[PDB]
Amino acid sequence: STEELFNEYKLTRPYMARCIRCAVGSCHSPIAIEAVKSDGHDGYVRLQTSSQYGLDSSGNLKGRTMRYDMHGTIKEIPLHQVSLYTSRPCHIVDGHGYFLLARCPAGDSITMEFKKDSVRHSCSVPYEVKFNPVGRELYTHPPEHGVEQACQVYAHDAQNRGAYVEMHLPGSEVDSSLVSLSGSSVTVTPPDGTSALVECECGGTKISETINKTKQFSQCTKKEQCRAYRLQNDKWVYNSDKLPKAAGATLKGKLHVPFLLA
Amino acid sequence: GLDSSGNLKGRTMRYDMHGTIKEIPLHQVSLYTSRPCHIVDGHGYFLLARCPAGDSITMEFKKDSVRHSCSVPYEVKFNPVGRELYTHPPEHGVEQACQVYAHD
Amino acid sequence: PGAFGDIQSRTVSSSDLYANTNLVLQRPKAGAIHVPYTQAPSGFEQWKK
Amino acid sequence: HYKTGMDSPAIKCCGSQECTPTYRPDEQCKVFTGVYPFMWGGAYCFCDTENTQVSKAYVMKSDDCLADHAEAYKAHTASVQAFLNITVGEHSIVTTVY
Amino acid sequence: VELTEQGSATIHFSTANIHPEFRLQICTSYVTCKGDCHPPKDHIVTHPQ
Amino acid sequence: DGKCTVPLAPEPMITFGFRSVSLKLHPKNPTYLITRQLADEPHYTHELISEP
Amino acid sequence: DKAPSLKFTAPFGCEIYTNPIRAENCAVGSIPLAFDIPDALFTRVSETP
Amino acid sequence: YEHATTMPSQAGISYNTIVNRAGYAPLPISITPTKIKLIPTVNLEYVTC
Ligand SMILES: *[C@@H]1O[C@H](CO)[C@@H](O)[C@H](O)[C@H]1NC(C)=O
Ligand SMILES: *[C@@H]1O[C@H](CO)[C@@H](O)[C@H](O)[C@H]1NC(C)=O
Repeated sequence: STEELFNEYKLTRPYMARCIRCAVGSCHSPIAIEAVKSDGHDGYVRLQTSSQYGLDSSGNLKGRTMRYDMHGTIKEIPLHQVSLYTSRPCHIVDGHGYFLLARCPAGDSITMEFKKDSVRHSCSVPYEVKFNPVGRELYTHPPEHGVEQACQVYAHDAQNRGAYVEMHLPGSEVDSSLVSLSGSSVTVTPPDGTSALVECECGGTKISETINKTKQFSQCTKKEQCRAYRLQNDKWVYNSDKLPKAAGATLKGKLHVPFLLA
Repeated sequence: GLDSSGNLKGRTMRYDMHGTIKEIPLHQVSLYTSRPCHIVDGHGYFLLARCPAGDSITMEFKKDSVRHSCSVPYEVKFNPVGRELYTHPPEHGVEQACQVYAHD
Repeated sequence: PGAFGDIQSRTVSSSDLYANTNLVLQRPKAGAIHVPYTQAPSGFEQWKK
Repeated sequence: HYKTGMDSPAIKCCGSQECTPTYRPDEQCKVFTGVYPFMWGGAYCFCDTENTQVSKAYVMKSDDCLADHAEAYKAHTASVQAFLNITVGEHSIVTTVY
Repeated sequence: VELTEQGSATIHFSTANIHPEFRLQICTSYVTCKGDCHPPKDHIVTHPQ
Repeated sequence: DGKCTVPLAPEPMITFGFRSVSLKLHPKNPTYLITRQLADEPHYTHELISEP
Repeated sequence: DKAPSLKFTAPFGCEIYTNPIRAENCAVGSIPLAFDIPDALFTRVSETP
Repeated sequence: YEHATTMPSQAGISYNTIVNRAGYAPLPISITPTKIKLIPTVNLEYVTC
């Protein structure tokens, strides 16, 4: 169990990605759904999510835990606290990496939900989920008995097969909460023990990167006048299209896809 | 939108119970159609929600141990915009003029 | 595009891949970081149907 | 089944970018100008316009192509074979005969 | 069309005649202009004739 | 009134022939194809297409 | 049961717009023009090449 | 535009032709066969030593 998770979670960094329908309007969800694969037969789907499964916020193996990024802070929830449904409630089978194996009915969309502190985080995406019967009898719910036939299903194993996805260097993510305002002066206080690239345009242009503790850029009057991008770039992230790209050579390894069709 | 006494609150449903007036936060109030709905806001007697298509609509909450539910057979419609018939709004496309129940 | 063999590989393990799916990139929605694309639905799934 | 892969958008604030030559299956690249990206931590660029976003996409095989694939053959010159019990004069043999 | 003391002038014209022969009028002159035309590449275009 | 995002159907595959246009259509959602001649008799067609 | 609007079912390629209700670029008919040109613009044969 | 020709099977000798549309610039075409391979479908019967 530990050998599978080496490259997946020694270097993990779950991310926050845009969701078009997140419990009110569209926002940036911690559980944004990237892909839903439903090519198996007996209603088994393999989701790819921005959150991560099977370990805690520190990076050590845990039984059934969904781990999500919240405004830069990596947090945890039990996997039984997460709900999934296409048209009727789904039943999560397991989770591994960015991927989640669930048993879903057919539906025109898929929705993932959970409530952590007081608010309900949801993400619904319009990815059609298909139920594919096996054989020459078009059932909708698998029978209690019959005859065994060969079929392709998304297996409940997370071993390293031949399928991989890429991990990349995360791009700098702007955080406007760092930029506070002292008396007529912007002030950037990066997160404790972390750098911050303050790209600041007012009278005189400023690209001060190496700030670590606190800086006061008195040349600039209002907070909204310039940005303070957050730099960690120590844990690498999936090559999502809902994240900015980091300049230079970005590829850093391969993540094996679990729950492959078997 | 405001509590039993008559003072403004953030997201609160006020309901009559056998003559005495009670309150409950809106996140304990749920409603659904064929699939679950999502409440956007509430004001006065009116509630703005985001519902999928269905032949009826049900509204539930739970106060102490009794579930208060009310289901009515009022058809709920989903109206695609444009000339492509979708059942769930797309993640991307082109901006077209439509009419929606504004959140104000 | 949209028909059997829209993507083709000489063998399963071959590094070559001929793809013709009418992949077209669209303009991103205002204030959103994503890559909107449009392409013909998979021809293998359509053939299976 | 194919999988449409795609790189993270490359965003430049008060700048312009150029398309990298295509080297992957069905790769498409476009530099959309006048974008105002808006991350979870507020707006990404302090720059109202002349911001560029490079978005590119391409096609790969799905992760399940090892098992869920159909292979196309060309067939010709059939070779007939038979499995026979031959019995001649109380001498018996079960064999495959081309 | 601009005109000089001596030279050649080019005029772009559109005709439906396979064998055109017209009387091109210039400042005062009436030149008789003839030739042969050939079918075009495109079966369908995006502009009216 | 406001603006909302509507989908964008895959680009049709157009083949030209002598006084003929062949459209190959692969929709993702049930999509409307409307058509009319630019003449005195439009002979407009209006179809809903789900399958290729 | 609306049936398609006039912008989709109008003859002669008309484009229907509202506010005000109008039809644009109808390829029908012909506009007769009457010109009254002052002699100032005209030039004698000697002046022109 | 569909063109058809017949190049003799002879390695190392170029074959130059031209495509002449009715009213467009001629298109030169050249085919140079460096090797022509004929590979029969062989199945092993047995091996002797
Ligand atoms: C032919 O071979 C099969 C396989 O051993 C056997 O079952 C069958 O009885 C044979 N028939 C005769 C006539 O020997
Ligand atoms: C007309 O449609 C048929 C099939 O309905 C198709 O085979 C043919 O190619 C089409 N015509 C042209 C000019 O492509």
